[PDB]
Amino acid sequence: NQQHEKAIKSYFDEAQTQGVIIIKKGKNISTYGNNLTRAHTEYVPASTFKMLNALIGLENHKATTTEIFKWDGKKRSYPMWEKDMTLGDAMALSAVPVYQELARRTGLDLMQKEVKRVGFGNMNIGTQVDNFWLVGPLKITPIQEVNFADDFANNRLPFKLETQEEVKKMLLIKEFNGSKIYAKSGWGMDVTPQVGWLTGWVEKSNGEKVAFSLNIEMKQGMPGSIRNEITYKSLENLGII
Repeated sequence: NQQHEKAIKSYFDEAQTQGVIIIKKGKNISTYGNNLTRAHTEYVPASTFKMLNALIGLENHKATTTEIFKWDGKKRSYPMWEKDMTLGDAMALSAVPVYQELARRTGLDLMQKEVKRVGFGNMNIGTQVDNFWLVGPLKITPIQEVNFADDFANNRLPFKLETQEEVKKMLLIKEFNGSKIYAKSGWGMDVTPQVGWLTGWVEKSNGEKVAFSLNIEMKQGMPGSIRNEITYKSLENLGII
């Protein structure tokens, strides 16, 4: 344990920021990093919330996986997003306007009841249905995120199995020789300090799943790819990949 703890701490120190990565193997949770107090600190979920937004919208018949969300011509933050696309396309791009459209279909009352029912973070979505995961009031700790990811990996979230499978398919980001990474990034740019997330699980070819949640402070000039770099170095050190 001491050797893994020192090595994983060193990956955050090398990144010149403060962070944790939580690992869930079976019944056991482990916390690593260079500022362990982050593990029980609440942060906005940022785009990690897209996982739950998608589950809620599909379960309640507000969308399907083949539906095309049309661009309405309004200016978006990235020209790439100014196109028609599916929920899965938008998941991979973190295209917030598509997920705002979905959230508005669900509506405030149903969204709040669902977030409370799932027990996600502090469970408060407030009164602004289309930005609550970006700026608050909804906040969640890294340990809460890893437990969400662990449930999702094992089809234990309180949604139909088919709904969980549909959203899982939107989250494949990488494969290492038979080991697949299902994860969602987040970057809260409208809070201070900024928060970076990568939450998901490793799915091994034998069916085993290991959930993880990386949480870091994003610094000025720091690349988004640092989230993946720290995560993969940590998973490799632990022998998970």
